[PDB]
Amino acid sequence: NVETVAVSPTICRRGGAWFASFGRERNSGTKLFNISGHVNHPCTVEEEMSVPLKELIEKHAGGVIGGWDNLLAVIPGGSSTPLIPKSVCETVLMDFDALVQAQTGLGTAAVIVMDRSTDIVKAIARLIEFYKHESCGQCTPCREGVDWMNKVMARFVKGDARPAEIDSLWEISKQIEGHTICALGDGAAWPVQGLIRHFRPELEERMQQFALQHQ
Amino acid sequence: ASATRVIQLLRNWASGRDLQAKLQLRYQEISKRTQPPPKLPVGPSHKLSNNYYCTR
Ligand code: SF4
Repeated sequence: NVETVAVSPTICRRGGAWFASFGRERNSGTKLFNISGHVNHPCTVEEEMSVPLKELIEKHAGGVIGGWDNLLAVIPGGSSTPLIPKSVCETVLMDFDALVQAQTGLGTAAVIVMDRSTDIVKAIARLIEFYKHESCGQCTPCREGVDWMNKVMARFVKGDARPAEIDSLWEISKQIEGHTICALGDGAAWPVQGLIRHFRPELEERMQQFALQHQ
Repeated sequence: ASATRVIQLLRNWASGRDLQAKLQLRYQEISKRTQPPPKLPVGPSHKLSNNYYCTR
């Protein structure tokens, strides 16, 4: 990676011990963070490795638009990392191990925040559409399954599905994950898994609204 | 049955039972030859999840 290559001369000049003095053990150094989405001051900043998420957001991004209580979910490490709700983001550290313990993973340390005034399902479906348009199509699991999940999420956004299809989509994501040539399939299955795990009531309520309004 | 009463009593006495109670020729008591459409439910393996064939 560009950052990995760029930090090496400084590591050599200042010594590895100085770089290891930052962060936690197995999580040493400093990281570049990209905060985007629903913050007052989206920005790119370099900060100590195991920084708390809320402290990072408040000190650098100016806070969440409408306050911290207005926060709904955060994508901490780019589109390939599963989302976490506000409760997890309250006391979560920004490093590999602690974010894996949160079932997310650090990824590229790209923080995408979402307040309570936005459609989480629509954003996840947009990410799945991005993965559908970016898959190379070499292997059948990624190609066919990601197209399938794109269609399923498009139906989910309108509520045109039935509640029994949420588990079917979860099983499809399980089938895609770990069975592809590269990690694009994993990076497409994970956002769906996180969205289901943390917002199944939202999907069910959307489906029932569609069911009553269409009879 | 379009049988007169005298013949009815004669056959009842000859056989020794009551025959109009149990007749051997079908009449309007049978079902209609035109029936409403059915629905025919599905089996237990028609689930959308947790339905891997290796487990059944
Ligand atoms: S998983 Fe990777 S290799 Fe397979 S089709 Fe998708 S992008 Fe291509």
